[PDB]
Amino acid sequence: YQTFQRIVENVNVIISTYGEGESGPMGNIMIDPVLGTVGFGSGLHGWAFTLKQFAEMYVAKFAERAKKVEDMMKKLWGDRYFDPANGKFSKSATSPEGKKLPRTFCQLILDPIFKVFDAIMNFKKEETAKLIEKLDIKLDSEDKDKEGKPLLKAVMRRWLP
Amino acid sequence: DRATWKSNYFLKIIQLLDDYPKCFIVGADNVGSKQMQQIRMSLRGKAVVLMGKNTMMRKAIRGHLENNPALEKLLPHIRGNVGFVFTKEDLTEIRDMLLANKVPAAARAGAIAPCEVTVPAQNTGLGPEKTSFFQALGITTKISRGTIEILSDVQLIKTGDKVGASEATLLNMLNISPFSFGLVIQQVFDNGSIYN
Amino acid sequence: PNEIKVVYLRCTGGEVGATSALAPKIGPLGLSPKKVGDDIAKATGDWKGLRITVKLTIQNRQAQIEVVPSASALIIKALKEITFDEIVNIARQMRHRSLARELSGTIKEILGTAQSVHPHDIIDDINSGAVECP
Amino acid sequence: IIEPSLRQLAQKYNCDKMICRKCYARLHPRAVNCRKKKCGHTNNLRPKKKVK
Amino acid sequence: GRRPARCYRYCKNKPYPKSRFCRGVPDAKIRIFDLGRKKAKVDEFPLGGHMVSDEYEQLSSEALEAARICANKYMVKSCGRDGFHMRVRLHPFHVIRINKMLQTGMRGAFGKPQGTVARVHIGQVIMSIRTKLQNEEHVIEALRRAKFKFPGRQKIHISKKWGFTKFNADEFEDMVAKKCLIPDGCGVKYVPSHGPLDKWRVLHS
Amino acid sequence: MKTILSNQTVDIPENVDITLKGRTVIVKGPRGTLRRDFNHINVELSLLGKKKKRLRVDKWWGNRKELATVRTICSHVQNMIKGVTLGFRYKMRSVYAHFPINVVIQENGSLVEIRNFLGEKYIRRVRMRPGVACSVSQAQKDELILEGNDIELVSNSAALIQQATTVKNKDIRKFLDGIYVSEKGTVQQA
RNA sequence: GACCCCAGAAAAGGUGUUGGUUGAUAUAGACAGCAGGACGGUGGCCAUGGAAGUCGGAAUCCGCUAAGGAGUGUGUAACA
Ligand SMILES: [Mg+2]
Ligand SMILES: [Mg+2]
Ligand SMILES: [Mg+2]
Ligand SMILES: [Zn+2]
Repeated sequence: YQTFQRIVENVNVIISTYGEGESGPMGNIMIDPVLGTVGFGSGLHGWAFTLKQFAEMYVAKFAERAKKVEDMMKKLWGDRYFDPANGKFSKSATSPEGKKLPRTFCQLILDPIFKVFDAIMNFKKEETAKLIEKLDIKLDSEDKDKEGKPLLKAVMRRWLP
Repeated sequence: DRATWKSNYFLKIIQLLDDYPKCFIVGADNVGSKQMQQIRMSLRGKAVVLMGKNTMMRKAIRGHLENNPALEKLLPHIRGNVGFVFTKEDLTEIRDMLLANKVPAAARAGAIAPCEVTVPAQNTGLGPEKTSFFQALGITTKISRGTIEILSDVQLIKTGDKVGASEATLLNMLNISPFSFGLVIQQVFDNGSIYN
Repeated sequence: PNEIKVVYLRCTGGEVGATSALAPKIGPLGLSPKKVGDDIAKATGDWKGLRITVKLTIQNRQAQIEVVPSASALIIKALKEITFDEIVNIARQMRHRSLARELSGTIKEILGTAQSVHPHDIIDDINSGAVECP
Repeated sequence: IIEPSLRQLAQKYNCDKMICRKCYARLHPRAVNCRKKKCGHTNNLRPKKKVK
Repeated sequence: GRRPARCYRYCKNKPYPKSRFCRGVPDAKIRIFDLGRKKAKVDEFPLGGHMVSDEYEQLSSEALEAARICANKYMVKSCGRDGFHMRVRLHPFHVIRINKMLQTGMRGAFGKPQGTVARVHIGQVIMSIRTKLQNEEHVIEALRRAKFKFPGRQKIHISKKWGFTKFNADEFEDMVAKKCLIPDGCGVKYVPSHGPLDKWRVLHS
Repeated sequence: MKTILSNQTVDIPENVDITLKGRTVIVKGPRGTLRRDFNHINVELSLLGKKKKRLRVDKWWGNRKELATVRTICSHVQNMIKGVTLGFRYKMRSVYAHFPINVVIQENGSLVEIRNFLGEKYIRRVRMRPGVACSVSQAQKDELILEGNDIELVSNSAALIQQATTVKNKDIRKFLDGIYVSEKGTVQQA
C-alpha cells in the first residue's frame, strides 16, 4: 500500500507543478484511488481491479446503489483502519483494547488477494477450493485440472478481469 | 602566546572577582555561539558573563584564597561545562530574564531530543516538490491549493532518543519549534553563600 | 501574515537588468510583480548601491518597497569615487548597528578594517573620537 | 530501493575503506600503513573511490 | 640518445676540461646557476641551507639542470618568486667521452666528447638556498626533493654562516655594526684594519 | 629492553567464579561456563582476594612483543566474564535492493539458509559454531540475532553469514546486497 | 643468515624491533578517545553563466569572545 501511495503522490506532484491550477479550465486533475481514477492489477496475467469493483461487491455484501458505492470508496482507500474482531471501521490507529489495526485497503482488498495468492502458489488444495466457492469465481473444463501459476492466472482472470 | 593568554585570563578573572561581589555559576548546555552572543548583548547593560577552563578557574581561585577567603566554597562546585556571570542586580530579576531569553534552537541531527515534538495536520505552505522529504518519512500527503497538505497528525520523534538527518531537515523545512535550551543556573554565590 | 511571505531578498544592482537577472525566475514567489514589479523595484534601486546591492522587498500586492541593508563593501564603494574619517564616522549610526559590539567605537574599527579592500594603521593606533560615535 | 540507514551499513563494509597505492589492499578507513608484507607496509594510501 | 648515468658515475679519468685540446664539446645542459631574487641584499636572507654530497662521484649537467628546476619549482610554490635565492655550486667542467660502435672494434678506441659532468668530492656543496629565517622547512623540503635527481647519497645541512657569506651568523650583525663588513649586493666586503687611513676616513663618516 | 614487571588486574563480579588450572581460565556464571587456555603465552595468572576477587596477570622480563600480550589476556577474560553474565548478541540486518533475502533458521538455530540473495537459485547453508543460536527478530523485518556465551564464537558465526552473502563479478560499491553486522550488544542489558 | 680473493645486487621504502640526535606540549589538566560550540560585519574585493570559506588573483582585518581561519578537507550548478 505504501508503494501504491508513493506512485500516486509522485504522479500528483508532477501534474500539479507543471500543469495548471485547480481553477484552470480543465479543473481538478489529480488522481485519487477513492475517486476511481487509478486502478491496479497486471496486464501479463490479464487481470485488473479498481476500487469501484470491490465497493460494488461489498455494498452487495451489505441511483441508490450508485451513491452507496461512491461514498464507500472513501472508506476503502486511505489512512482509515478496520478491526476484524469488532467488524466496524475506525479513524483511530489504535483500538480501545490496544490492538493494532490494519488499514481498510489492506484489510479487505489486499487480504483476499494475498489469501488466494498464497493458497494457489503453496498448493493448498482445500484452501483454494473453499476460496473459489466463497468468492463465486467460475472455472471451466481444461482449467479446473491445472495447478500452480497457470491456475493463479486463470483465477484472477475470472475474478477481476 | 599561550603563556600570555593564560596570564591575561588570570588578571581577567581576578579583577572580575574583586569588582563584583555576587555571581551565578551557570551550566552551558549544547548552546551555539550565536546563543552566547545573544546572551552577552542581552546582559551588556548590567551583567558580565565569563567562561573558560574549570581547572584554570580553580587555580586562580586557590591563588586568591588568602586575599579573599570564603571563596573556597566555590571550589567544590566548578564541575562540568559551567562558567561564571557577575551581577549587581537583584537575583530574581536576573534569573527571570535568564529563563526568558531562550532561542528556538533548531533540530541538529544525531543528537538527543529531550522535547517530544508532534506535527499537526496543516498546509505546510511548501511547494509540491519538497514531497521527497515527506515520502522519506512515509508521511502520506496530498497537494491541496497547489501546495503540500498533510492529511493527519504525525508523531515524529519521542523524548530521549537520537534524531536522524531526514527528521532534522524535515523540521528545518517545516520551520516548527523543536527542542530548545539555554544556559541554566547551577548554583548562586552571594558573598559567601550557596543556594539552588 | 502581511498578506504575503515576500521578505525574500535580491542580489541585483547597477544596470536595470530586469528580466536578464534572476528576477523572472524568483518572480513566482509572489507571482504579482513580474515585469512591472521588478522594473519598479530597480527604479529605486539604481542608486543607494550600484554594487551587487543585497536588498529586501515588501510587496504591496501590486508594487514593491525596497530596503537596502548597509553592506560594508556596498557603502564603502558607494561613498568612494584615503582616510575620509569624517564620512565613515557619520555613517556608523544608521547601519544595522549591532555587530556584537559593546561600544560604537568598535563598529567603526570593524568597517575601518573591512575597507582595507593600508587603512589598518588607523585602527592600529586608534586614539581619537572613540566614544564620539555614540 | 535501499533506505538511507541500510545504505550506510552496507557502505561501512563495502565502500568506506582505504586502498594501498602499491598493492590495492583493502584497509580500514583509519589506516596509515598497509598491513601486507608484499608492499613493505607502505604509507602510500588513497581513499577507495565512490560512485558519486 | 644518451647513455645511462651509471656509465659515467665515478671519477675514473683525469679531469678533461674543454680547452684547445678537447675541441668540439657540445654546450652543457645547465646554463643558469642562480635563480630567485639574485639581487637581494645580504641581510635580507640570513638562512643558508646546503645539499652536501657524501660520494666522490660525477654529476651530469643534465642532473644539475633537473635538480635546479626541481628545487626552484618547490621554492616558488612555498616562498614566492622573490622569497629565496638559489645557487648551483657545481659547474660541469669535465668532458666525458663516447666510443661509438655501429675501423671496427677497439682499434682507435679514443672517444669523442659526449657531454659534461661535474666531479664532486665528499663534503662538497652541490646546491645552496638562502631565504628568510622562517622558510627553513621549505628549504629542507626543496633540497630533499632535489636529492632524487642525483645518483649518490646527499645530506641536507643548515649552515652556521649568514646567507651566502663566509662569516658566522651569530657574529655577522655586530661585525657589520663595528664596520668590519660592508654590504655589496648579495654579499659583504670584509674591511681589514690595514691600508690607507683615508679609507678608514671614508668609513665612520 | 626487558621491562622487569608488567602487570594488569581485572575485577570479577560477585556472581562469577573464576578457577585456574595453570593458564587455563574457567569462568562460571549465571549463563553457563566458559573455558579458555592461554598456554601459548608465558604469564603468571593469580587470584588475589576474597571480597574483591581480583585476577592479576604478571609478565616478568618481557620485551615489547610479549608485553602486548598482557592486556590481550585481560580483555579476553573480561569478554569471558561478560559472556557468562550478560551474553553476547550480534544483530545482523539484511540489506537488498530488489530481491529480498529469505533466511530460514533450521534445527536449534544451528543452520541458516539464505535463499534469494541477489535472486539466485543457489542456497547458502551456513552452520553456526557450537554454542551459538541464531534467530529471526519479530521487532524488525530483516534482522537476525546471534546469541551465545563466547564472543569469539558468536562474531565468527556472524562473519560466516556475512561472507556467505558476497557479490562476485560486479561493482560492490553499487551492489550493496548482503547481510551485515548492524550492532554488537549483549543480553539482559545489565 | 652464515667469514679476504669469491662466486650474486641498487636507488627508494617500512607505525617490525633496537639504539641515538634535536625539538615541542604537559596537574594553569599533555596526548588519544567520547561529548558540546566552531560565531557577527560578511554571500569580504576582483573575477562570471554560478562561484556564498573551500575553481582561481590578490589581499590575511575587526568586534564578540573560552574559541572560531573572510577557512583543513568532503560535498552542491550555486546553496544547503
Ligand atoms: Mg681512464
Ligand atoms: Mg576494546
Ligand atoms: Mg562487470
Ligand atoms: Zn599495500
